[PDB]
Amino acid sequence: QGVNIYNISAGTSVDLAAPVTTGDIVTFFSSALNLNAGAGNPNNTTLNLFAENGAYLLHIAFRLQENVIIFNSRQPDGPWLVEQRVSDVANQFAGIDGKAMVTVFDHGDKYQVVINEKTVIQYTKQISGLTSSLSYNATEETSIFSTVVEAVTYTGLA
Amino acid sequence: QGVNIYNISAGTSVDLAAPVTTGDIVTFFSSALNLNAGAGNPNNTTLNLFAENGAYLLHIAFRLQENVIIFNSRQPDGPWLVEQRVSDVANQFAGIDGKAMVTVFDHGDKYQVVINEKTVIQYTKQISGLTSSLSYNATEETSIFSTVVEAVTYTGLA
Repeated sequence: QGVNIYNISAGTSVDLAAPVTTGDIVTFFSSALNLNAGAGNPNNTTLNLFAENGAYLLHIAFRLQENVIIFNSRQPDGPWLVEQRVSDVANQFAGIDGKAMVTVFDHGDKYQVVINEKTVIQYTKQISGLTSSLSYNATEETSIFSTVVEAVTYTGLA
Repeated sequence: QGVNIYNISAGTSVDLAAPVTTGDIVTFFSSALNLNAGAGNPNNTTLNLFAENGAYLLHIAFRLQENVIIFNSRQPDGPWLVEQRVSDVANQFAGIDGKAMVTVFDHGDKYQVVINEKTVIQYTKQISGLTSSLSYNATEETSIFSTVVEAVTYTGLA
């Protein structure tokens, strides 16, 4: 039913005009894909889906030094739960250069992450609720994504 | 469930790797928005959703000379059915410049077109079926969209 667009600059967090609940979609667009980027410490780039209460419903990190994409969750004041790891970054982004896009479907119990056209994980949710906040911080000056990441949310799909 | 990406150059028509049936989504991205474009004859820009049989499930035209966005349908060898018109183009694209995006939801009986974040029409379907082809032709050298239009399809949503 609805389509929202957001310009998320590296380091920001935009509150959603409409929350991404079950059945909904959210895609992150990067007009750059720097996989040569220097040493990140630790997450060269993270993309998060928060709850109204700062709870990390999902944490998507990109670590080039560890050549791995990390997936996790955490209560607002709690500790990082059980990680997850998909190995070999560049190989997930193969297919498209110069740009990239990360799609996160919300299937109620699980978050399906898809990089470009390839599903990278069917991540089972640790924490729960509905996403009301997004974030895109480069935990070390060499984001594998462009200085700005567009974000489109397809909500009201139900 | 699935995410497909397509680079549709002005004048082309890409066959979908997966068809956009009911419940599915398809968004067109233009990295340019030329609303100053010259006289178009007649549709400065059209975006179509076809059936395997060349049937136009939906025709989205942009006419700057007529300052109107047209919506229609036609059998492969049939005539243009009952048109539809949303007036004042520039006003639909307000909100975002330099770029633009046209989203078409498929609600079985109706196609909801959304330009950027604004729903422009809840178009009731004349013809039926499922889309297997897309097209983006500039019916006169001054497309209001960039020379290339990315297209992302969110299918397998069911």
